[PDB]
Amino acid sequence: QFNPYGDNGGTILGIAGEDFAVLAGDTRNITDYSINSRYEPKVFDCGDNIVMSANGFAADGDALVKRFKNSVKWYHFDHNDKKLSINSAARNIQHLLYGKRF
Amino acid sequence: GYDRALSIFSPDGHIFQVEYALEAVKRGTCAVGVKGKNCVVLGCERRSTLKLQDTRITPSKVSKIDSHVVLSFSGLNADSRILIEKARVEAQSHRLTLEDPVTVEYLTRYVAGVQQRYTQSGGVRPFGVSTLIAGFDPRDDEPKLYQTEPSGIYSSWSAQTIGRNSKTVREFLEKNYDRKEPPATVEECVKLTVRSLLEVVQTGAKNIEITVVKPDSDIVALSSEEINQYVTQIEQEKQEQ
Amino acid sequence: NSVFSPDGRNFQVEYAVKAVENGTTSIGIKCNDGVVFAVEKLITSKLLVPQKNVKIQVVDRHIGCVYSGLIPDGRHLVNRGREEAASFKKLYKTPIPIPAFADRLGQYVQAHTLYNSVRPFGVSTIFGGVDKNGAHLYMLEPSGSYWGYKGAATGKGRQSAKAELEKLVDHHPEGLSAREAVKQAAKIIYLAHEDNKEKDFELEISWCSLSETNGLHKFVKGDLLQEAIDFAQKEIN
Amino acid sequence: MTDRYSFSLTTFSPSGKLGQIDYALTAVKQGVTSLGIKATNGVVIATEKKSSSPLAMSETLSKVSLLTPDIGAVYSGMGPDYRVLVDKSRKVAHTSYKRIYGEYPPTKLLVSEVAKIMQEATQSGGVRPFGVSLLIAGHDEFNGFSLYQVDPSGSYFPWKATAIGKGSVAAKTFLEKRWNDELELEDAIHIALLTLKESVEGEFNGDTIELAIIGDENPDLLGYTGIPTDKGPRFRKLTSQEINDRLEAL
Amino acid sequence: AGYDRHITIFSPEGRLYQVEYAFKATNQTNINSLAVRGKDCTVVISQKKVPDKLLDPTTVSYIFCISRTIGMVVNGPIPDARNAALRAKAEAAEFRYKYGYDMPCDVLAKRMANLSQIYTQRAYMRPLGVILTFVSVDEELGPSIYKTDPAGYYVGYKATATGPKQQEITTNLENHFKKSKIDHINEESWEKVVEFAITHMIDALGTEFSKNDLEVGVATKDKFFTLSAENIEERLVAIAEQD
Amino acid sequence: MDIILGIRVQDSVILASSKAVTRGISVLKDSDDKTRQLSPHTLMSFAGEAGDTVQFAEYIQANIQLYSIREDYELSPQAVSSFVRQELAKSIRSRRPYQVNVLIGGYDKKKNKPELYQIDYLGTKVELPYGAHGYSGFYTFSLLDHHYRPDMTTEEGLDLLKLCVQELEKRMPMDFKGVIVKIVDKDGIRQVDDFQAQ
Amino acid sequence: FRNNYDGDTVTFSPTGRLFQVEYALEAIKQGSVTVGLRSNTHAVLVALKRNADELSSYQKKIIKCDEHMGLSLAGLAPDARVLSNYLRQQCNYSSLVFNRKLAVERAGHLLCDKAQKNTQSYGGRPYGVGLLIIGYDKSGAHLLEFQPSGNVTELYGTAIGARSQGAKTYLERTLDTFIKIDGNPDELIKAGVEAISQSLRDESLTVDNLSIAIVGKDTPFTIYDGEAVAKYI
Amino acid sequence: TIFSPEGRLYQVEYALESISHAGTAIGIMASDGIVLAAERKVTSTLLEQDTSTEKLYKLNDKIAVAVAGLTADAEILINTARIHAQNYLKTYNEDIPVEILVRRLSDIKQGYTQHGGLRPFGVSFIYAGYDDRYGYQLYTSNPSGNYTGWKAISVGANTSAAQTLLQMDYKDDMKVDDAIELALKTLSKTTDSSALTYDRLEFATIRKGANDGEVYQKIFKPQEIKDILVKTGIT
Amino acid sequence: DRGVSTFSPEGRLFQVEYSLEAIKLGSTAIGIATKEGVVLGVEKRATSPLLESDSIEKIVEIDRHIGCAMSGLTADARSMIEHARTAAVTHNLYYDEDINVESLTQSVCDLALRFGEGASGEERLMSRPFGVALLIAGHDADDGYQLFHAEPSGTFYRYNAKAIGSGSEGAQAELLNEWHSSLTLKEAELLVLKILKQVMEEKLDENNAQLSCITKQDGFKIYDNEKTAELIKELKEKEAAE
Repeated sequence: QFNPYGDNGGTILGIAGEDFAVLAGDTRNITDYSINSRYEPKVFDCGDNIVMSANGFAADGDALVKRFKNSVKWYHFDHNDKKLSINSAARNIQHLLYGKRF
Repeated sequence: GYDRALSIFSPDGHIFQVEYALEAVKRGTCAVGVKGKNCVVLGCERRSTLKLQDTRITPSKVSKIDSHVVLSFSGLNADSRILIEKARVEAQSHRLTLEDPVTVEYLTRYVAGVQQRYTQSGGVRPFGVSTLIAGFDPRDDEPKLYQTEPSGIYSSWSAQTIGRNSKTVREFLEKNYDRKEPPATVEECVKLTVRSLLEVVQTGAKNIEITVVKPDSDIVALSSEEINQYVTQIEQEKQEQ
Repeated sequence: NSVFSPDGRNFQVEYAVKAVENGTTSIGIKCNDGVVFAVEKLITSKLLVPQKNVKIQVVDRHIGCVYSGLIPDGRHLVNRGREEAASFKKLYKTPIPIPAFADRLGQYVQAHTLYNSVRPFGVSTIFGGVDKNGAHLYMLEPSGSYWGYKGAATGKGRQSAKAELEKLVDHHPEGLSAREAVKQAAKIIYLAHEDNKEKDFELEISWCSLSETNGLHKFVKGDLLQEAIDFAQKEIN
Repeated sequence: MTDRYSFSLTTFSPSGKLGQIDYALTAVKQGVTSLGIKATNGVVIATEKKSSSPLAMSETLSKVSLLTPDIGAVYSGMGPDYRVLVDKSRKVAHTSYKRIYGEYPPTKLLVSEVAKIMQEATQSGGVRPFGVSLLIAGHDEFNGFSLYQVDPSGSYFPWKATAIGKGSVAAKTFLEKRWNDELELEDAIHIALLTLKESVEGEFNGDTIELAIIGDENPDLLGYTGIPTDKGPRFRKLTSQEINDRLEAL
Repeated sequence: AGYDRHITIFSPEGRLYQVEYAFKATNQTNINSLAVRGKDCTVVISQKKVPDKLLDPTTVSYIFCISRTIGMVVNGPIPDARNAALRAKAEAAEFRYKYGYDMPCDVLAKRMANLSQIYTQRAYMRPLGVILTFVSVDEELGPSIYKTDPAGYYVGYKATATGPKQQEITTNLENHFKKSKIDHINEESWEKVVEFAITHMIDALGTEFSKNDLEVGVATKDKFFTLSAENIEERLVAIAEQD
Repeated sequence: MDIILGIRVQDSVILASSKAVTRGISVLKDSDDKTRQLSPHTLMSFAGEAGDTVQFAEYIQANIQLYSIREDYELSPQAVSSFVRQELAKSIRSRRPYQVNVLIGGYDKKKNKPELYQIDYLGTKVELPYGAHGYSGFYTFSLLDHHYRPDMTTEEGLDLLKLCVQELEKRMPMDFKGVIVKIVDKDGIRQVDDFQAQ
Repeated sequence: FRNNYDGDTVTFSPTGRLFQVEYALEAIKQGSVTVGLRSNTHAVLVALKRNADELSSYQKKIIKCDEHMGLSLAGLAPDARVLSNYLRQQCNYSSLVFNRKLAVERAGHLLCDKAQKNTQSYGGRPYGVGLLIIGYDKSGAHLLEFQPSGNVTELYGTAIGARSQGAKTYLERTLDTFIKIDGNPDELIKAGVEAISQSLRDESLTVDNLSIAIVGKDTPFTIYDGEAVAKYI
Repeated sequence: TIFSPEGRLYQVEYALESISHAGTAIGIMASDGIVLAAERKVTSTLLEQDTSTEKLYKLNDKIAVAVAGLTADAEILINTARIHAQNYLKTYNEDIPVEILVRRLSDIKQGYTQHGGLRPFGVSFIYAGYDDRYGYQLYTSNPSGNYTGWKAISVGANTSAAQTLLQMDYKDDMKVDDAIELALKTLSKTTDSSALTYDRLEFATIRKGANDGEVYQKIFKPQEIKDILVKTGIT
Repeated sequence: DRGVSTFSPEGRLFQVEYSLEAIKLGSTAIGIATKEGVVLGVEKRATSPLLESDSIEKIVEIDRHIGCAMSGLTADARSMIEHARTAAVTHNLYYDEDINVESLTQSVCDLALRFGEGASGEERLMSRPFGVALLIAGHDADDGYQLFHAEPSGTFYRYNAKAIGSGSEGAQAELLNEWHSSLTLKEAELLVLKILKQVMEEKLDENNAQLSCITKQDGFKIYDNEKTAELIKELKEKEAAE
């Protein structure tokens, strides 16, 4: 049967400091025992001083990052260019994910 | 389907269909509501096109919505059924999800909501019905009386009347209802209700009917004879030069 | 619209025609291996970017469309035309024959004279191209009616343009060349501007020729446009 | 695209009339006269085959139609309306009855179903009433023979004998004089042929007259043998030849 | 602005003005047509008038090939004509797919008539301003002519005519059959049936025809085809050397 | 497994319902009331699937209550049970059927009879002198076959149940934490709220 | 002759005119003035905002549509909100699906086709708003004028709203000056501000009065209000 | 379905107006039964009276209606009322109470009065029925969706003359036989014909069926009307 | 007399213009925005002495930071209030923060657009425009204290001060003179009461006039009668010495 999922490897790491935060990841993308790319970045600047990484199934990761970037864009349109705070992003992301609970 | 707009504005800013609905209300038989100290009383009349009727089976004007709230109306009888049915369903649905019977105010807001909605929907006309809704909130003893009209507006009244010649009876009640000293008893409250009805109806023959609502789902209708005891004791009493 | 008047005619369609008669003049010329389309573009203001308000539209890769009347109505029609062309290609693999394309617009336009809830189209549309067996030129009226033409004109200067075309047809029984019809279209557009000349105009020409464009719709730019504008200027002095 | 008249085109006027239904009845008045006569062992429906030019083939026009093997119809008013009512009536005899009960409907019920279709055109949005009046002649095991009239309103009523259309007033009278509850079929055919002679202006022969009977079962009109418990249809269209033979002895 | 003049609802006298105007519309093209039946064929003739010199004459037609066996000629404006043509083609193909044999000429006429009947009864649809003449050699009925109009009416014909001069052409044909005593052109070649059809068109209209003033469709067993100008010229030549 | 018993005596109907509610390895409640009042003279008891059980009961209750107020009249036990049956019968063939078994006990004021109806989740209805749902029936049916008499008093009916409960407390594997008992008669519904430590 | 022929958009007049569309066009005539103009490197919108009271806001007339596009309105503000929102979605569709910024010219075509549907549908109304669309894309700077009739034209500069004729006059004459203001944003804005002046009996455009927008070669569509426009008064 | 400046429903008033021309129907309620009587609109000698029905319809076994107005409009409402009774019976295994079926029919009518843009039904009904909550019941419903209960009532043509006569001769303690007689009397005087013949009449009773403790519906045969017309001195 | 959303030759929507006439017939509502808060005040206007005056809800809470006064056909405002509350609560759900006042107003103005007999949109479920104007007042971190007028046209305007209702022309002129950028909340309260006293067709008491305000620190509070009556006492006194 058709399996809609894959695993592209891939590890990400977030550390928060007093007046800064870092989000890091490896740049390797894999399938089973093969290397697809040695430099495929998966940590993204999404605007509003937010960085994001969705690790695991790369196709799903990309779809999610795309939609959050669009979410940020429409937040600006709908809310008078307001800066999307990190907590507000977090919540908005819960909803993105939970929309696909099934 | 059909959704041609019927309720629309005129150049002076009036919605004529809503307006003519009020005309149908002022066309219907009278209804009066007066709240006492520990009660609320509703009162109606009946017309005279014919009088070979069977009154065991003909719909009374006071309707039970839930065991603790009643609704009376002036206007088109047919329209009123549709509001009564909907109100009754909502009352059950409120118990089912809130685990509490409706407050009188909530039920009113619902019925007024339904009426309002029929003022701004394609291919429907407003209800030619205005209602008085009265009772007591669950586990509460302060009396409640409200009125809705075809526009969807609602509000609470110490006393109020609707329908034909309600102009007259509101005149009476405005002189005779003292905010300070509500009609303190069940008895003296039915008194004011019959008086206010008298000058509109004629005889209290097969026309004047009364309903009393007390706290905790206590609602009783009167008999022709118990009404007559107020008819007799007011006509002869308040006649002296 | 779904209303016949007592003479058998359709008064809403009749009025649509008035909107068309009121529009810019546009023409079509069939030639021995293709078609040529041309149109008058009124210069409302010096502020119009020249060449940058294109009126002629392509359908698929081989059909040209130009129209007079309510421009938005024309654009609506071409959009429908393009779905009609894709639907045909998708199912039948071959690109759509011009006669077939004519009936597709014909039927759609005609549909808008059937119901009282819609208005007819405020355009007459001239269109055509090269298909598997030859060049075809068509004109379609707001009523849905269309026919094949040797030459066609619609708009404010349609009478003077129709007269010019009649001259060409009668004086060229052996057929005209693609190169020639381009210049003649330029002449004819200049000679329909006479009946619309309170404003200045920009000339726009396209063509579809088996030898000159490989049977694909293409715009007449640069040298060949300038050569035509010259030929037209010459035969007015 | 889409329907934009979702309101009734037949409405009550101040006097209480439904205008569009009346106007449909006026349309029926101009219609070519048709009639039905009920015998003790049959029913006859008949009308005139008004030709327009003798180049037209009158046989190709069915004015008298079979609805079921035992039921038939004829009309006055608008031919095209009748034709679509016939097709709906046949289909509904199947969808509402045969596919449920494995037998054809009795006459009153099919008549009821036609009436329903006509009534709905009296009340649905975006339509005019049907401009026909029908005479429906049928037989069923539990009701025997019957004749019904259905009008644009959807009203229907049973008749012993009647006529509708152009010469209806005159012919209803002619029948009143001639109808008794003891008539054999051949007698009703004869009376129908007589009544129809008053209407027609031009030629009066078997090619200008359409006439059908509901009588006995015709086994030879069945198409198959070997199931003794159906003896065929009771509906028969009289042939051009058969009409003429009853005309020479008229 | 009386509603019974704009939508298909009855007038006080039980009339449908839109249908009446739809009929008026059928003569708009100022074209007469006629159809006749031979022994083993059916012929349709219609005037062909190309006023505008800018038109391509080969695209100006009012005759339609509906199926392999059925042909149609329309009296009325071309947009309505084509609408009805596209639909009949659709219905004829659908019939064959569903039922396993070719839609008979009369059944298509009936179906088209019912469709028109609907526009007669429903308010949002205008009738089509056309009269459709259907012709074939039916596999059961032989040479056939069936004709429909904007009222939803349809009937079979021995012969027929349609257009501004409908009445003259009809009585002309009526007269031929009255004398010949039969209901068809007793002629084994279709070429002679065409020649007959053109001849009576000439006599009834009081006009001579060149090859570009006519349009001919012939229906033979299992084909309907239209004639080119040249096959028409050869018919016009033959009538000249006799009449 | 969930004990739902019903016994119809001469002047009344008696319902006994277990008090335990058990998810998995834990008894979460020892005092659950597996019953809804449908009208002053009609009581319904229910067991079955965790969620559906109370939602169905309450949905039935709201409908009967609605009907009551609309007609100022109390439907008969027979009419109530037919409604309940039809609801279950529709349910069984829908996308996700209610998995709820019920006993309906009422007193019919018009006929002056007590009435007991057994209905399973499939919508199988039957009137019975005594009834049970689930495993409990495999014991009580034969016990009542013996000791039951049609003309018993309410007090005798309560002794018959004491026997039924005792037997179930002896031979059923699970601790159902006693029963709540309710009597439906001509007066209505009351709770014999002292049956466990009796 | 002008009587029963202006009921809806689904009706032509005997002259061939669609009156409802003309009346929609009219809502523009009585709208506050706005100006557009472009060189080869930038495009500029200058909108004079209109207040209901001295105590009120001058209501916003410039809406951003993408990083490279936006527009100014005159007429019904809500209609400008519907259309610009549609434009936002279209621009956004071009980005997600194709990784391609939407061509200003295509945005014009899209607006045209949307407006057109409302000139042909029953129980609908034409849009009652004019729009000026500036953009910077792969073929440079662009100004478009949208009319609720569906008509869209590309221009070097223009003006719409009340007394726009004076501003459009001045721009017709200033042509060869402003078209040459390349790589110099502030002289283009100034040329636009100077243009909007020839349309003021009014007063002397003030701080709350004025709204400016610019897009260009290395400048995402940005709006300036109040404080930041003062240096242009 | 729209209001007038005065607050009346145009189409409803005109529907009632329509009904005022229809053949008269009468309902009379007795201690031991109900009588339904209806007059057919100007008929003919050839009109089949045998296999005929048009004014009296059986709804279930305990309920019948008398019709004033458009026959075909009425058959629509009769059939859905027949269905409503059957849904009720299937749901509850008890026959539908008379009032409840009447309220439902009246609610459908009311619908065409408030929404949809379709014309109201041109029908008034007299309901005769029995149930074990109220016994014998007589109801009236008209196009406005209004319903009321009656000891005796008339619908259709000449209800004014009809109502005067019933109000005159009706008394609470009547038996069904007197009610039958009163029904014919009233119709005799209100008719627009020379006299009242049997073929112009429809007749039905809902009785306690002599001996059984059960309820019977009788739709009088042509012969039975002819009989009941003789002993009451009308021949 | 042809359609709902139809244009006049002047280019105005007939039904929208007539809805505004309905609002002119409504009871007066007045909002004043300061830097210590926004004050909303209304005229109750009972149609009879027997009407229980405090059952008149013409100032409503939308969220803790947003409030709303109405004028015109007040029954029409029920679904707008409902929509506003949902918008604000929903926003908090999706974003874990407070909706901006402007955004909330814009959302309500979108609701206002959805009129028309099956009008070509996506879809318009509403047969007419609303017959009620709203004054929307609130605070947010970004643009501070704010006041908005939302007409049934779908248009909304931001105001320092605004009056809607029958006395609006008189009240607006008065607001123009009295309003400056330093009005304190206590002053604003007095001004609303004063301007209401001028334009009320009774004598302004604590039963036929209602005050409310929104402060950042305490949210949206409706003033109870005793607190109003004090300010009314105190206005009469303040306007005696002058």
